[PDB]
This record gives sequence, C-alpha cells and structure tokens, in this order.
Amino acid sequence: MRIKKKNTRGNARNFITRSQAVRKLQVSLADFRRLCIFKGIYPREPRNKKKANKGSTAPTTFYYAKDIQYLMHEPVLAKFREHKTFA
Amino acid sequence: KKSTTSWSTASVR
Amino acid sequence: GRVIRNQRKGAGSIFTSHTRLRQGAAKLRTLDYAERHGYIRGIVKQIVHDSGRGAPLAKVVFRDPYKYRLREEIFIANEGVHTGQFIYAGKKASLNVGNVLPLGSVPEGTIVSNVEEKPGDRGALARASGNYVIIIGHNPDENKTRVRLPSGAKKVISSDARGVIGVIAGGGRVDKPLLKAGRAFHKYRLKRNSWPKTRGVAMNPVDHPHGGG
Amino acid sequence: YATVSKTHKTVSRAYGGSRCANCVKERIIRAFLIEEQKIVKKVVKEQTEAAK
Amino acid sequence: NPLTHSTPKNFGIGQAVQPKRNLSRYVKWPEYVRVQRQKKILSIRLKVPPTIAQFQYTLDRNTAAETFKLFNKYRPETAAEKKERLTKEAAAVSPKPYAVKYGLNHVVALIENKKAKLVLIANDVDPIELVVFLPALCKKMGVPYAIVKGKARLGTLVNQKTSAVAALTEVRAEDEAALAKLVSTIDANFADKYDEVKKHWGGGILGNKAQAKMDKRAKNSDSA
RNA sequence: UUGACAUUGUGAAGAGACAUAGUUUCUUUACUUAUUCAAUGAAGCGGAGCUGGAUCCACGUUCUAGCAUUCAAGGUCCCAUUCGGGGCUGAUCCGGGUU
RNA sequence: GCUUGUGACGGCCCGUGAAAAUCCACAGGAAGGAAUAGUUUUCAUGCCAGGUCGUACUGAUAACCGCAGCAGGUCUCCAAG
RNA sequence: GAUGGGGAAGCUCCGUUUCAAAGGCCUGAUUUUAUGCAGGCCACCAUCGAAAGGGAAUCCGGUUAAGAUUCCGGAACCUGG
Ligand SMILES: [Mg+2]
Ligand SMILES: [Mg+2]
Ligand SMILES: [Mg+2]
Ligand SMILES: [Mg+2]
Ligand SMILES: [Mg+2]
Ligand SMILES: [Mg+2]
Ligand SMILES: [Mg+2]
Ligand SMILES: [Mg+2]
Ligand SMILES: [Mg+2]
Ligand SMILES: [Mg+2]
Repeated sequence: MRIKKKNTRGNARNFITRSQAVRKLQVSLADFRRLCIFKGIYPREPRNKKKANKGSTAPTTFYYAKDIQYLMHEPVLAKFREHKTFA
Repeated sequence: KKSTTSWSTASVR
Repeated sequence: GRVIRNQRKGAGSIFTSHTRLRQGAAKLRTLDYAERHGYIRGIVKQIVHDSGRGAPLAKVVFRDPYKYRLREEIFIANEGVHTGQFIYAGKKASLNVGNVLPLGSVPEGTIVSNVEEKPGDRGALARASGNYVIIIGHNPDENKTRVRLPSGAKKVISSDARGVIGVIAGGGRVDKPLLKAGRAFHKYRLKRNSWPKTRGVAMNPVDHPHGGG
Repeated sequence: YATVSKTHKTVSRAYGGSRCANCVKERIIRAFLIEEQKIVKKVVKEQTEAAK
Repeated sequence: NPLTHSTPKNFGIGQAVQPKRNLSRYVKWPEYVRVQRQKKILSIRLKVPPTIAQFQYTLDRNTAAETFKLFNKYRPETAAEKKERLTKEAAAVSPKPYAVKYGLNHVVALIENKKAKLVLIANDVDPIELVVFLPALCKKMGVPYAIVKGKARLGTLVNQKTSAVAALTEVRAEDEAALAKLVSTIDANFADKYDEVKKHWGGGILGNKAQAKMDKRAKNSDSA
C-alpha cells in the first residue's frame, strides 16, 4: 500500500461544510436551509476543528456528511425543482 | 433489497 | 543516386539539437505596459554557463506587476554585468550597461546587443559572444532606426524595438586553437551531430555529387 | 524531516531555518537604512517642489 | 482616532501590485460570442445594397404600440378554446371568426389576391430572402404594409415563438375606423417619410479608431 | 521562376465614352472589411480631459543583493451602533477594435 | 599494509558535467483561544490497520543463444598467505 | 501519444497546450417584493515511458529433502486515522 494523503480521512471526511453541502446538493442556500429544517439536519462540532477544516481556525458551519448524503434522496427536493420549472 | 440500477435509495436512515 | 547527408539532415532524427543541459531560451521580457511607458527594475541573481553556447547567461528576477510573485528571466549577460546588479528595462531606463532600452531612446553611436528584429520578438540580433550592433541614426518621421549589424550589413528597424546596452560577454573565444579532435568532439557533443565531416570527394559517386575519380 | 520535532529544524530567530545569522543581520541593516533614506528623499523633494 | 493611519498606495509603474480593474474590454470571449459580435460589426461596416438596407427603417414606438394594440384584439383562436367550440358544435348538430392572418405562403397569397388590409413584416428574418421581396410586392399590389421590429413580437401576436409576417384582412365594425386611421398613420409616418431614403445604400460606417485616424489626418491637413 | 484568370472590397483626384443633367473605362493616391503574419496573463489600445505642470510630460519608481499579497488604509454621506455593514472616492471620462 | 566509505582541498574544459514526484522551513497573520478555568496531538505514553502481483533453481566447457549436454558468445558484486 | 482543431478518396496523418465555454473554491437573512442563486476568488493541461535513475519504513538468532531481510522467537521502525 502506498502512502495515503492527509486531510482526507477522519474529521476531514466525517464533516462537510455548508458551502460544500450546498454545492453537493445543487440547490440554493434558502432551499438548503429549509430542507435541513424539514428533515432535522443540525450543525455539528468536530473535536478537532483544524483537522476538519485543513488547519484553519475560521468559524465554520459543519454537518454530518452521511446526513447530507441521506438528504440527497428526499422527494421534497424534486418538488422544489418542479416548482422552479413551473415558475 | 439488492440494487438493480446505478442510483438507489433503499430507505435506511 | 543515394540520398546525401545534406538532404538527410532535414528529416530531423539524429540531427536534432542536444538540449538536455540548456538553461532555457535567452529572451528579453515580454513587451508590456511597464516597459512601453516607464521602467521596471530587476536584480541579477546569478551568472551561469549554458551548455552549447559561448556567451554566459544572467538570471534576472523582476516583480510581477499584476500579482504578488516573482518572475525570472534569462538574459544573455553583457560584459561588465555582475551578480547583485540592478537592471532597468523600459522606455524611461537610463543609458547604462545592462539596461534594456528602445532604439529610439539611445543616441547615435550607442552599442547594443540582443536587438529585436521587430518590436516584441524578444531579441534576435548580436547574441553571440563579443558581438554587438551600432546605432547609425534615426528617422523620427518614419519612427525608424538605422543600425549596423555584426556582418557589416545595414538594417532599418522600428524604433520601438528593444536592445541591451553593451556587448555580449565572452569575446575572444575563437582566438584559441582547439589543437585536438577530442576538443572539437566535446564542443559538438553539446550542440548537435555535425562532426566529424567526411569530404564529398572522399566518397563513392553514389553518396555525393563530388565522389569518385 | 517530517519525523522530527520543530526544534531540530529551526533556530530561535527571524528567518531561523531559511536564512543564516549574518544574512539576516544584513537585511535588517539595509531595511532600516533604506527606509530612513526614503524619508530623507521625500523631505528633499518636498523642499525642492516648495521652492520651485 | 489615534489608532488609525493613512497609508496611500502608489499604483504607478514599478510600485505596488495593480488593483483589480474592469477588464470587460479585454475578455477573451467564447468563439460563438466573438462570431455574433463580429458579424453584426461586419453588417455595419460593409456597404449594404438598398433592397436589404430598407429593413433598417421600421415603425416608430408610438405607431408600433397602436398597431399592436389593434392586432391584440384579433389574436387567433387558441388550442384550449378550440376544443370548447367543437363540443358546442356537436351539440348544435358558431359565427364567423375574426383573426390575424399569418404564415408566409398564406400572406403572400392574400397580398397577391388583394385580400390583405394591412401587412406587418418582421425586420429580423434570417434567411432574409424569405421577406426581402415582400415590400416591392405590397407596393405593386397596392397593399398597405409596415416593417416592424420583432418576429418574436409577431409571434406573440399569433401564439408562436416567431412569425415572419402578419396580416389583417377583415375587421369588425367596432374597429373599421381604427384600422383606417392606422393605415393613414402608417402612410404618413412610414411609407411617405422613408420613400427616398429606402433607395439609398447603407452601411458606410467606420470603426472608432479608423474614424479617429481620419479625423486627425483631416484636422492636420486643414490646420498646422 | 515569370504571366493570366478567380479569391477581390471602399473612396478621392486626374484623363474618356450617352450630345454642357452622372452610367461606365484607365493612371495616381488613399482606406479597411476579406485575406496574411506575430504575440499575450487576449492588462492598460484609441480619443478626450473648463484634469494639472511646463507642443511635451506625468513632478508617484534609479547610492545599497531588504520589504511590497487577505474586496486598501484614509476621507465623506447613510444605517440604527452591537462583535459592523453599505454607497462615492481613493484609482477622471468615452468607444461598436485584445495588441 | 589491502579494499572500501568519507572529509577538507587542488587540477581540467570553446566539455562546467538530468528532471519530476515528495518532504521541510521561513515571511505573512485570515482567525481562534483562559480565571475558577482554557489552549497545545511538530513533547512522552496509550489504541487500530497495512491490499494486489514476483519470490524454487541455473546463470553456463551441460539449465541462456549458436539445428547439440557445441573449446564460440553473453552485464555485474565479494575476494586470504 | 489521445482530446480541441486542421489535413486526407480513405486506410489514417499532423500536433502536445494549442486555435476550446477544457473546473475547482469562498461567503450569504444580498435591505427583503413574499415558493425561481446572489456576491466573489484562483488559474494550464489526458495518458504512457527506468525490477541499474529519484524513492517512507527491519534487524539478529533459529528452522527445511527442497523456503526465508518473507516462516518461528525476540527486538524495532514507517505511514494513515
Ligand atoms: Mg573509396
Ligand atoms: Mg532464492
Ligand atoms: Mg541461486
Ligand atoms: Mg538452447
Ligand atoms: Mg533457434
Ligand atoms: Mg499522432
Ligand atoms: Mg508511469
Ligand atoms: Mg532504483
Ligand atoms: Mg535456497
Ligand atoms: Mg516476525
């Protein structure tokens, strides 16, 4: 096995920031916040913030990556896209 | 239960 | 008849230049707004030998005018330029050895090197060691400059073409006898496969127009 | 170098690691003297413009 | 405030890094953007023969607004209300419809048979040969016509995306006077006003720098 | 290598042809818009400033192997003062041509 | 003493004698962080894991090529008195 | 040696970053017009090519008919979390 790359496993993979989550879900900020309120997705705190955010101490909103991945399959998101097309 | 297509949901929270 | 070496060289193959150890192409800066209107300062960091070239090269570092970083350029070193020297390039640069000036900003009798054939080609004339170009005169109405080339030819160039003040360093090189096939061998090992040369008379009639007897 | 502590890779000074002590001293001296000379040049030029 | 200081930046040559500036003039656009802009520029720069160049003189804003107000009262029967008419006719087993005529072949036939009261021709038709014969045909047959800006506007008139032409043939008694007044207005504002200048060549326009060069050279010749 | 035709456009001035109303033919001299060459980070081109100093210039950079980066500090109107956030400037304007 | 490694030096060139992955340091300072409590996984100790393919033997007057168990050919390391 | 492009009747050929819209990242209650994404940043090229070039980290003792820095016993180290 070759040497693995840092900042890819552990906190770095376990936590996803708000910008990354919005980009991955391909929605707007307003739609994303409303989806989180509907499903009960809540912000989270890594024990190692620098390890989670590539060494930065900047204040960041983090979520569970598996929570966002499960949020990808919510049919209300498809309803949001339908409403945009209708508008 | 097992996947038949490439995109699946399978509904486990 | 059989294809001769004069025709065989154009296909490339074993006649391509030997460029592993070369320092890089020796060019002036790209002609930009700073050199077109004012001047920009660089610093001579090192003077190095380039394999296959008689003239030494100088590595000159400038600041990037649009981004916080450094830019390294590879000049041909003029005689007298030393490490740690400040070099000034542009329209408003002073008449000092090592500076890069447009031809219209220098008076008659100025000695330049690495002169641009056209404004922006980054140096084409008087680049070999000990060679230089002399400014014969100006035609300000046509924005033109008459110069004398190392071969003796007189040329007319745009006055916006640039040049480096002074003479290419390394002069007097060809005055020393090589004395030896081995020294010619090492000279051409760093340039290209054109040595040794077999005389066409020495060949059979098939190999050359001159062969046979 | 990634297997050793920071003590082994630096010294307790500005540019410790990258630059040696005499070169650091030279850039300190030059920075100070050149900034003072810049103040002098601005003063001289302002006087020259005021009189001219 | 004792803690604040003024540190003005020198943005001259050989000084501080240049600030960000609007470089919209220097943007390397995509090839399709460059093509469409250069195509419009070429259509300006080249000398344009009169049969094409006549399509630069259209109805003015007020006349076009009144014309479209008239035609919107005769927008044709839509697909949703067509189905309602059919069910009513099956029960009966409907008066004569009034609508805008559209379609290039149909309108050409109506002009040739002199059934067209007023013809609107879109100026931005490509390929332009589909409409470049229409003004001469209308003049030859004695049909009032007007060149209007917007095939998309004509498409809104007849429930389509675009429409090269539209025509009014029959109008209601409540709008006969409006139609006649509009025809007189079009004759006074479009056909008579642009009658001479439609016989002139177009596109004798130089670019900005070439114009500046010509102006400088002429000034230099006239005064020293 | 040399000539022709096609690619091939727009002016102006001078010599003709309709018998002294402007449809064409040729020389001179221009132009750019087709075509051709080259470069770039398509970054500062072209013109003008009731811009400034003296037709020209930015008086923002030349003893020295330093430094130059976080929407730029400062100035001035606001907000609703709360950890700060906006706009005008700082850094003139215009263009239908990246050079 | 022999062999080998290495240092500080000298001679030589119209010859001045690879690249990249990768690792570190500095400059900078967006930021974050304590009083009845913070910070620091470049100090120590403690926890978990490390897949796939090769691996026998000859390397030559008989294990390779030369129709062969052919006096030919075929790159290299160690090396006592 | 592909792609973007351009040659060639065509099998295919040029060329290797150009001649391309060639993709990553940050912030947001965007002063709300009521259920539609806004403000910004940074930038150059696929891939293959070395069991003698570069390169993270392992040693001793024992053991077999035939294996061994790989197994057993003991003692370490590297990398990632
Ligand atoms: Mg012979
Ligand atoms: Mg073995
Ligand atoms: Mg063996
Ligand atoms: Mg054999
Ligand atoms: Mg055989
Ligand atoms: Mg190929
Ligand atoms: Mg490889
Ligand atoms: Mg190796
Ligand atoms: Mg064995
Ligand atoms: Mg073991």
